[PDB]
Amino acid sequence: FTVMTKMPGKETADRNDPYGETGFSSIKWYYGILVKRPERLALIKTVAPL
Amino acid sequence: PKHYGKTIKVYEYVPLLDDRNINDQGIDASGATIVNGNLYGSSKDIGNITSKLPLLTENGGRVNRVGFTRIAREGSIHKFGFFYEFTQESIDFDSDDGLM
Amino acid sequence: PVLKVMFHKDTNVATVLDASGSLSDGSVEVGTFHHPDETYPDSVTIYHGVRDLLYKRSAKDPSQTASYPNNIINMQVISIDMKATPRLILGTALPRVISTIEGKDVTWHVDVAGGKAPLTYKWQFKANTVGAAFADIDS
Repeated sequence: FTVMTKMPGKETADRNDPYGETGFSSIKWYYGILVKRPERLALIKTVAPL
Repeated sequence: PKHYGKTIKVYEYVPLLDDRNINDQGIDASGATIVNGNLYGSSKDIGNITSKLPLLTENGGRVNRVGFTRIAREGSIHKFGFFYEFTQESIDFDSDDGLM
Repeated sequence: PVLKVMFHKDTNVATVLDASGSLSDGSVEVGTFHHPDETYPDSVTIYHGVRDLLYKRSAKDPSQTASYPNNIINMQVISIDMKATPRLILGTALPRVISTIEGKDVTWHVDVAGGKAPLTYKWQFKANTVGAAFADIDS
């Protein structure tokens, strides 16, 4: 997980917002899967009681 | 402590994905505004999870927003008491010692 | 599918609606764009298209056009409401290759989400022989 944080103040000052009262924080990542033998997985679909 | 009334309050912090988290800060993955701040509530349907999945490219800006909410509780204090009354002739002339 | 964009100056709202649709709230037309980009279907979403469309128009009057310093370049205040039909996506895809022996039943399943409501399905088949084209399977 990659996290980026910019608290409001001088660093967030911009030509759009000269005062820079705003700020943000973000998170991002990658994910993938490779299945070698799908025949080994199993499943039984059914209803369930209340 | 004294001088603070008769009540106490605290804060509970609701998790991100609980249904109780309700707010207007949500922004959908497409960039359009959405009613729900949390990605999906306490929903275990595969359709909702599949539809509402965060997604970004290499340079990402303003895609998915979330929000948070807190709740508070209370307590209070009461008072009780009782008494009884007697006379000196009763204790002095009683046949039983140590009645008190 | 081509989409059409309306902008309301007072509330700073950009509305994306289908081409035939119209709005009577008092907004003006900024432009049109393709929701699935013809060159890059998956790289660009609605937000980028709306931003590129609004870059051209002028800040003081949404109808007129202006250069960079007077553009509408701040999308923190701009909010997007989607009224067009959601895009069709293929959640489940058919297997690329199926192998079997003669006399065994074969089943194909496809799952599609989005679109309007009366989504229909039609299946087509081609033979291996040379000069063969897709033929409809008789329902």
